[PDB]
Amino acid sequence: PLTAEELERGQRLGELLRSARGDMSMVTVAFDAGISVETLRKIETGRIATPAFFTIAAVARVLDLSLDDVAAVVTFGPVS
Amino acid sequence: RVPLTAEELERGQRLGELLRSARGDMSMVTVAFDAGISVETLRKIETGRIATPAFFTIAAVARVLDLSLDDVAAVVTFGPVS
Repeated sequence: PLTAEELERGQRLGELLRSARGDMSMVTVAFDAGISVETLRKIETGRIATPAFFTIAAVARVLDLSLDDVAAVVTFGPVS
Repeated sequence: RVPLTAEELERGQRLGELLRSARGDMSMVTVAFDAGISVETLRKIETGRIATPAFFTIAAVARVLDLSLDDVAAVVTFGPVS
């Protein structure tokens, strides 16, 4: 089973990505990243137990986010 | 079975090669221990034998290796090719 601290990070991750998407459409982000809307939806909502590195890397690219920044706040929470 | 695409396998292999080069002379056991994974997992990652490497695993290994994930992600393409 996934750990408590693992499902927390999932939620943190999804919230960060959703925020970065802002008003951009889910369809356009998914197309530019090469993933499904379903996957993107699941990630944004924290429903994926272990998201794939290349999935997060692709979304981050499209959304102009640093992966190092992403990693830091999944594992530690956002500020403040 | 869902097969990988040529592009997926190749990205996995590039990622593995980059992590292996970053490890350099450092011990696989030490890397695996500090990242919180098995040597078997690190071996498979380094040699491109994991079908879908997990974000949190790659992040942990990169941190141990003082390697920036942005620098690593830079070697690949995502999306329309064009």
